[PDB]
Amino acid sequence: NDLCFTNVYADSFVIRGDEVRQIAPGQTGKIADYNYKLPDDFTGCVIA
Amino acid sequence: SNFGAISSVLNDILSRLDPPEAEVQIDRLITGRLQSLQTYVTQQLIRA
Amino acid sequence: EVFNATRFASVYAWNRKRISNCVADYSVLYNSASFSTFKCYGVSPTKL
Ligand SMILES: *[C@@H]1O[C@H](CO)[C@@H](O)[C@H](O)[C@H]1NC(C)=O
Repeated sequence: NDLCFTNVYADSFVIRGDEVRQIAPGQTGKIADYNYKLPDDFTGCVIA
Repeated sequence: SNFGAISSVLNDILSRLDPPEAEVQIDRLITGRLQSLQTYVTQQLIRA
Repeated sequence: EVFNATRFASVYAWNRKRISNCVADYSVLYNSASFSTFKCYGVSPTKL
């Protein structure tokens, strides 16, 4: 609440619920290998 | 010496760990070898 | 099959076999398995 930001974008989807560990910067499996991938140097928050 | 790393020869460390992990190992090796170089240079200066 | 082996007995049963002479496309492990957890202390699966 004490910072001013640039280029803030959001992302929405629904997953099976056991792959909620695969939305981390550096993971393995067919969601972060075939569907959605985060950069290693991530700055932002995942909310589930 | 591996200065606390899992191994010594850079090629291996690179050839065993992903970049995000590599970071740790690599950095430690760097610090160790940098210190060795620094000590050598200072000794050389004195002897000079 | 040693994963499809209904033989995971117990602690004081921890039979360990020398698997040898494989070429296992480890991909299988992190791909054609979905074997839920994969904590891999040491090497990264990508270069496994
Ligand atoms: C053997 O394990 C795989 C997953 O590793 C599974 O797809 C398959 O159904 C299993 N076989 C039997 C007979 O349950």
